[PDB]
Amino acid sequence: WTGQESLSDSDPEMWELLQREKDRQCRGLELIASENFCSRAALEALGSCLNNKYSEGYPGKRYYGGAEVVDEIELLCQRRALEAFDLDPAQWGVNVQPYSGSPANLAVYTALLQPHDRIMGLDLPDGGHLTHGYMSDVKRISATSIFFESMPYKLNPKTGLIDYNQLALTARLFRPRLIIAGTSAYARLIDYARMREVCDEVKAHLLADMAHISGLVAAKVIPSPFKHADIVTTTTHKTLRGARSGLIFYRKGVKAPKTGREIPYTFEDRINFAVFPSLQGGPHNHAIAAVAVALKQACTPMFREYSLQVLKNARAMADALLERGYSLVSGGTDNHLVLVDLRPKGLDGARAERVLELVSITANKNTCPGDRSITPGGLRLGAPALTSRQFREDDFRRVVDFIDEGVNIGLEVKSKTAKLQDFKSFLLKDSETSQRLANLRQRVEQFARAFPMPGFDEH
Amino acid sequence: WTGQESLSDSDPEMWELLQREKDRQCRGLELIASENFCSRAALEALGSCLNNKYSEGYPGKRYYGGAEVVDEIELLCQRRALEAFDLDPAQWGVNVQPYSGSPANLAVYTALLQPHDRIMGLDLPDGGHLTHGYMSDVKRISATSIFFESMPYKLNPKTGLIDYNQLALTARLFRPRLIIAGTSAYARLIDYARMREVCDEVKAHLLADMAHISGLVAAKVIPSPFKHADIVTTTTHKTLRGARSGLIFYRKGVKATGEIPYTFEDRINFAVFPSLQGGPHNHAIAAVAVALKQACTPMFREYSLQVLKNARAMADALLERGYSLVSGGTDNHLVLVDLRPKGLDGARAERVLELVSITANKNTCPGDRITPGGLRLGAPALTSRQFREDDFRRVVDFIDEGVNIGLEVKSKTAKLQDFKSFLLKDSETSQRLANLRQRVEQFARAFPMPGFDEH
Amino acid sequence: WTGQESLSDSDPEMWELLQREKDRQCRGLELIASENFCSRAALEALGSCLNNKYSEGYPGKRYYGGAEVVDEIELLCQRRALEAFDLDPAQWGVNVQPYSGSPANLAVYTALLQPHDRIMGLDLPDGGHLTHGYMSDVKRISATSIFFESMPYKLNPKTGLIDYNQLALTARLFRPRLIIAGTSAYARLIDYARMREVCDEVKAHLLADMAHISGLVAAKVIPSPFKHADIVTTTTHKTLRGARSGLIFYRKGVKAPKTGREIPYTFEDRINFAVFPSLQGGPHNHAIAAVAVALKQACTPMFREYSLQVLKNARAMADALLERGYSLVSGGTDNHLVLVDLRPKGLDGARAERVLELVSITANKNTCPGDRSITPGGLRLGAPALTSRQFREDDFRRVVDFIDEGVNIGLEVKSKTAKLQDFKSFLLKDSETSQRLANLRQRVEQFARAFPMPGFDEH
Amino acid sequence: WTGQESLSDSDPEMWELLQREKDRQCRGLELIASENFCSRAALEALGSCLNNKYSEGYPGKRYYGGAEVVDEIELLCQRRALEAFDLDPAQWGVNVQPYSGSPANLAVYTALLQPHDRIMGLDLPDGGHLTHGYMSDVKRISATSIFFESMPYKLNPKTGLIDYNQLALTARLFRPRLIIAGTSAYARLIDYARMREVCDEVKAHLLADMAHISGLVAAKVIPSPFKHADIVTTTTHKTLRGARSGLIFYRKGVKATGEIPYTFEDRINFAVFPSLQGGPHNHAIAAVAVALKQACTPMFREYSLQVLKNARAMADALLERGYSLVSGGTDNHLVLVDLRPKGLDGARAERVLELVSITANKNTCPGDRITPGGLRLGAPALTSRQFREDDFRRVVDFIDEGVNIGLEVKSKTAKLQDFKSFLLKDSETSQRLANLRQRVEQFARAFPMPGFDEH
Ligand SMILES: Nc1nc2ccn(CCCCc3ccc(C(=O)O)c(F)c3)c2c(=O)[nH]1
Ligand SMILES: Nc1nc2ccn(CCCCc3ccc(C(=O)O)c(F)c3)c2c(=O)[nH]1
Ligand SMILES: Cc1ncc(COP(=O)(O)O)c(CNCC(=O)O)c1O
Ligand SMILES: Cc1ncc(COP(=O)(O)O)c(CNCC(=O)O)c1O
Ligand SMILES: Cc1ncc(COP(=O)(O)O)c(CNCC(=O)O)c1O
Ligand SMILES: Cc1ncc(COP(=O)(O)O)c(CNCC(=O)O)c1O
Repeated sequence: WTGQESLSDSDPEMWELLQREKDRQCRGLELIASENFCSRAALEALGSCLNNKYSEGYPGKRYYGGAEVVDEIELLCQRRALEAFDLDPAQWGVNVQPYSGSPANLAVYTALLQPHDRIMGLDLPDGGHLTHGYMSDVKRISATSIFFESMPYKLNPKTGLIDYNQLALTARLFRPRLIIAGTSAYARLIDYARMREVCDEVKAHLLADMAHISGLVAAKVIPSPFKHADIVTTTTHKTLRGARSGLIFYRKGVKAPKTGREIPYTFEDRINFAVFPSLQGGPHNHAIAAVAVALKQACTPMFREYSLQVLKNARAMADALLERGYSLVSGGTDNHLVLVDLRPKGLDGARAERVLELVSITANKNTCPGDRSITPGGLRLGAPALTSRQFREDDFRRVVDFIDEGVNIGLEVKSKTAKLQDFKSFLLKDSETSQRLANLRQRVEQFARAFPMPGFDEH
Repeated sequence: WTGQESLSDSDPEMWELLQREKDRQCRGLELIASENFCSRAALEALGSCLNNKYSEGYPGKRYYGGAEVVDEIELLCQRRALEAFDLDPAQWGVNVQPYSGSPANLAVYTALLQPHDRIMGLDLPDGGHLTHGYMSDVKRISATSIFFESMPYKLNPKTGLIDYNQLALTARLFRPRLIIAGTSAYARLIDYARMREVCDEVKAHLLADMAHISGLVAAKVIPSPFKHADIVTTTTHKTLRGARSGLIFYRKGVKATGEIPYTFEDRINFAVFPSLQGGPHNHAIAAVAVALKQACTPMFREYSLQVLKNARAMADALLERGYSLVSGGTDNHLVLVDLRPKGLDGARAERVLELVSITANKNTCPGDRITPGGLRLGAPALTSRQFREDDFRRVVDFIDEGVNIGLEVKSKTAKLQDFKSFLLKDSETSQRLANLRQRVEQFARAFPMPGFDEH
Repeated sequence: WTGQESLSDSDPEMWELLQREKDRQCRGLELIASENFCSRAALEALGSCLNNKYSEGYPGKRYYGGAEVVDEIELLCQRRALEAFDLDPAQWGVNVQPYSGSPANLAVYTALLQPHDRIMGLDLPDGGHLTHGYMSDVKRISATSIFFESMPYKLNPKTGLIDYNQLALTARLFRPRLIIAGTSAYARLIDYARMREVCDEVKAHLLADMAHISGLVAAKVIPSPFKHADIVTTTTHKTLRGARSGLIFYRKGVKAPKTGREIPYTFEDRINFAVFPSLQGGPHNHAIAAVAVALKQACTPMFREYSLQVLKNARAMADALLERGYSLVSGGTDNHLVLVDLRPKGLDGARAERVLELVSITANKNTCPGDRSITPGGLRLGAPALTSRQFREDDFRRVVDFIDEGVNIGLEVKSKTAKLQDFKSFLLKDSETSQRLANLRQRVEQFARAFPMPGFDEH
Repeated sequence: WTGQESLSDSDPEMWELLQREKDRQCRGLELIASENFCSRAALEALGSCLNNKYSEGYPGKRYYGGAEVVDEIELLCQRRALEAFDLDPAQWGVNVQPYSGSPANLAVYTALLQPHDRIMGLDLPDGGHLTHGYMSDVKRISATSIFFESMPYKLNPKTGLIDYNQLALTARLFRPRLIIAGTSAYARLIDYARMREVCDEVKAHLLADMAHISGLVAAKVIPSPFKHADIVTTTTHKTLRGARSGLIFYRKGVKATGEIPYTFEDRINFAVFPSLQGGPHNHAIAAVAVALKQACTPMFREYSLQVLKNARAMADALLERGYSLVSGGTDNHLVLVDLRPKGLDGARAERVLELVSITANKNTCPGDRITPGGLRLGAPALTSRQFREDDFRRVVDFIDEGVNIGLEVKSKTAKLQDFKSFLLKDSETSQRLANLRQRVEQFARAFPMPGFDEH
């Protein structure tokens, strides 16, 4: 035994699963707005010897020795991160050690806030993420709501865009220490200048979690939150199309004074201390390297053309079913995802997702503003995944037809069934649907296989 | 742009940095006790298309859809995790989603304890890890000391072993809700039975963090903490020789008028997600599953047996050459060397050994508060390169030459950065270290290296 | 030395101060809404041998011995408390050990809530009290806001009455565990049925702090909060006209169930444990006795006539200066105090209070809804103090004339000065005012001395 | 209705209850160590018109108006408070607004510590007070254990004294921010210097809670904790013989490149008001000021001297009659009697002594966890009734008869409530206790009683 044996020779039971997952990725259509297909150059670094190196600390200030090479890789990842988002290395710094998106936000809270300090984020059913501070009415769900006190800001159930009105008044009542301007299911843009002026009034930190729109900000397509926020966290996958990791961007340098006083930003040393030694242990240098590869790809003109494509098909998604029997919350989209309101078409979110999944269309249910209730009303459909397969507008309008067909299968089964347990049932029971779904899935798998796919060929 | 371009073509700047680290690992003597060389089979899974799948939730209980095979992969990782440690699936469950060892420990605290509940682990300078609750006398350092109240227990400096007596004394006063049994720098076997009795007396959960000794535990070469702990966490690298990830083993079934069940499973799984983490790193979960099957093989038992032999051979070689060992020797994978009787501190030795491609780390000795005067040396990394007992005896020879080089420089320097700069500016000390480094690399390059050939 | 020597014989320096304070009490007019003049029967018990007894615990469940007599005094205080507010001793219990009003509320929070649990109270500048959870924008002021997380509910700056609208929406955002329906500077009534229905929606405890309107609820004049709240705290002075102490009323017995289930209230054992042994030590049995005396006086027809008088002069206060050059927030009063808005008369709160004090009219500045800012706009004027001196409507309309004269002295000095340091200055500097105030104070002291005064004659 | 009616006329039900307690105090032997008989002069101030004045704030810094003389009264109480303890007004300030001793301690924690900061006091069964942080093994009992994290230090059971060594050992591990020096049941003098060194080492505030010994400290008959503590709290009753209220003494001026000042004054005063309390009990503040001037007199020094003599006379009388004393004897105002060697527990003795008008309280002995087997007896209450050494020797005689009555009943009963009921139902034990009670009351009534005659 040497450890250099191939995976296909040593673990065939596993190797069959990697290929089965790779096949299904190429089999169907990925419409989850948070998913994407990583490049072979990044995964080549992800599965490298950099997994073997323990490099606790930071470049130049390690605790072990022998970090000569990983120090240059971390510094290059930092330079490529500041370059990808057009940041002066004197006005901004970046921490590339967060294991994923969730640890990145928890590190920002630990660095700048005390336990049980106040936090305001967009609620989870209103398009927010768990790590933005989510409690139900029974249990504290996210750990961000256990170690800190979180009050959600909602948004106008008629506008579809976040209620910067109600956020302003309640920020003066709740008196938060930090407000998160980030979204997980929101098809429009964020007024970060509005978010900064409410934060400056109640004196709260404005943290931007551009996790979903990271690649779009990098390609300078949509307005960048770095002009208004002081701290920016993000995912390294999603639109950035990299390995699973996180990044914490923080403002650095002099912020502002009598006739003689320099008043510097204090984010850097606190943020870096929260990541290590407070929260995380040994960095995942293989992930940091894979992120640096994906960040370099984000500085290229290819990535701007890819980013400019995720919107035009997001609009093509919005136009294709607005010109069908569907309405969209907020009234379309200005980013990468569409929030199709299946309520005015007599459908629910849990209904369509199970149907679309069985025909190899991966989606997820979303709670639209006028949804009520487990059976939400709306679906979450994204662009960046198929756009990385060289999908164009005509290709996305055809998927909408594949979706519309799947919806009208569910809408036909729903009127022939009752509850959700009977609906998700009859999707696999009724023989009239047992091969109507198979006939569809057949047409859907052949349409999807013909497109290219980033990464390795067989895994 | 297809996204299928190779790394050497697409990003030549990063491809070379990859190969530079590969050469550094192949040419150096990796003695960091927490480092190992992951197999190529696992790395193939680590850098696969499983990075692309968002599967928030658990097998069968996924929030989204399309996780058909990812559910099979995570379930396979769990089955191999319990098999690797001879665990009854009816008495033990495992969470395979912790991003690393530090998240695994934070998930256990968030699941079982309320904020500011009390935690007891071995003090960091005494051999405990950061995530076992560590505060300095000036600052709360570990987040385990911010969200929870930690009080450390200490070694008996006379013997270098854990002071199980003083732990029992202070646990009755501190009344902790959870006590951590697990070390980062400890050459001896933890008395898990004694820890269990202390936890039973003060009504505390016993958490075993076997991150450093997990591979040894899986190979049944040292006593298993599963026979005494309710919760067991571990890293998946180190002696398990896998990708970087975490595991949380917990008790299941009935604990003990009349059926008091265990209440760990769903609290632990809820703390991992949705409380603390987001999407699981399915590529890491798969690479861990590949490593876990390797841990069930007879090959891994003989390797773990060799790790113990190599550590003792390294320990015996140091003793015969006039070195002091904390706690007198070792019973696991690492060796704690006390360099104070030889005349050099761990800081100076760590820098000298690093410049000759020998990677160790300074280690606090019982007594010092002070610059560290010890050194922690591990066997599992080089043992994966087919090192044997005679090879580690030769490693101690290279270490002994490095110590005396640092000894002669200390006599020619005052402050520590005068010492560090003297190893670079001074022309002799430069070439004297260049000859030792070359002899070290020629000796290390000859041994095989797990993983890919080029990166 | 025996300890039985008189105070006038053993401590003449002190004895002179007791008489000086007694003289000034009879000298001037007490218009502080929270103050009152205690009866001689209560103070006789307040300065008794009951100060010597340590009786930690509760009747029947003491920790020491020899509590045979104080147990009957505590039980009688409990019976007289439930009788004074017409409570079924099966539906309500009372804890008579709170040292004062502030400890009473802190005990309720400790009993029912966890540290950093959420609390909603009326803000201090909006008429609330400190113990209702008051933070500034720099420091956490009240300890209730340090050990618990408090978000204030404000009230319509045009209505004058608490904004049950904004309280309802923010209670669904803040998700509090307990909401306090109590006031310190609020001239109108509280819709406790509105307060209960918002508490039932967000599932929060409704605590009523009737500290200011305790005597009015006891005399069954104004609506009682005990019909809507589960926990009621109060002061034993203020309108109850007793010694300084506090009381915690809690609901007791079965609250509600399948076909067989009794679901009891759990307030009693928690509330009693928070008072002792959690927060307080040895009870002040001399205060408990003095409270029981004052509570028995509250069950009498005399107290209803006294209570019915505190409002008619509160209205007479409201009418007298509404029919002068003054406006009142909320538009008058329905309880015992008036909140005179001195803004539309060109006056401030800090201006009039210092002027009225120097002529022996004790008042306090209050922040009216349209006040801005240290120099608030409005004054807090109460009835129960002088009403206990057998004051009637014609007597209160004359004080308003004494007030109006004092205001027009300040309004004349304010136009002759500038800031507050110069205003409070020229009140004692200008000789035209140095005896205009002395001539007034002379007429004010003779008008006030002629009225009776509860308590001892000389101290 | 004028409000000037007497209590005997207005409320005859309460007036009689007042006189019933007065007779119980005059006829009983008050041995509760924390009880004293307040003078009539102070009670006149306690039940005065100062109950009517709301003066939220501090002298000169009042939020309202009309506190002209109340400011003079509070300032006079402060001047007498520092004079009573020989304190330089430039080095010490005092807050006279704490409603009692428990609020005084909570105000110190709220002022100096953040929520969940760490507190160390002597354990309750070992002689510490509730407000020094007390949790059982099942529940946080004291609010000082809810808003802050308390860990107790313990007596050395071999000697009955505070284990200053183990306190130093556990303070280094627990790292408390404030350590409390002060007891409720402790017959010996606290080593405030040793407490100070432990606090200086772990960077903790030393809080001295002298509630039980304040009168002795004021009379300079025992060492003053002000020579070693930064914060000193006390009740105003007990040995100070005043009304029920609290005091917080704190350091002022300069504490120690170059003028590091003390930072207690405004933090302490802010915690009292507006943080914790509302309107001060000016009637209590005045009654306290009357008592504080009494504490500065030569009369109070001779009374405090007699308190020590009476406690030793009580202690010696118990020893000669075959009783055991925790820590061998006493150096202050109380005596801790161990009744386990005699064959009776404190619970049974406390009930028997109560039925014969002898008021003591059961007290845990070092070792027991168990029903208490000891008894705490205090001297300051009866010493205020002009009791002398021979009178306390007679008190021990009455106690000795009560113990043997309880001993014979224990031999005729099984459970504890069988014992308690036997003292009431059984006709002999009833009349045997009636004869002792009558002899106790005839002996006690003869001594003078401070306060009013009738109430
Ligand atoms: N025994 C043991 N050894 C090692 C070697 C690496 N690590 C974790 C990395 C050390 C980080 C650190 C160490 C000490 C301090 C301090 O402030 O003194 C600190 F602020 C941060 C450990 C460990 O956690 N424990
Ligand atoms: N040494 C000392 N003696 C006395 C005598 C009275 N008090 C305070 C009243 C005791 C309340 C108490 C005591 C014990 C427990 C327990 O749970 O064991 C409890 F839940 C409540 C004290 C004191 O605080 N300390
Ligand atoms: C016992 C123990 N537990 C948890 C962790 C955290 O695991 P990650 O670093 O993978 O998060 C470590 C890291 N090991 C520290 C060392 O090198 O000694 C550890 O040694
Ligand atoms: C806005 C946002 N922020 C943070 C995270 C956390 O990232 P990790 O799960 O990699 O830790 C997510 C994941 N969101 C998943 C989804 O929307 O489907 C996210 O959408
Ligand atoms: C040392 C000490 N500190 C504070 C307090 C609290 O004081 P109040 O009870 O006045 O709040 C007490 C009460 N004494 C308890 C006993 O009888 O032993 C005490 O003994
Ligand atoms: C509504 C209310 N509640 C509680 C308290 C506290 O009571 P003590 O101060 O007796 O603890 C006050 C005192 N309020 C004083 C004022 O309004 O002037 C109050 O007005």
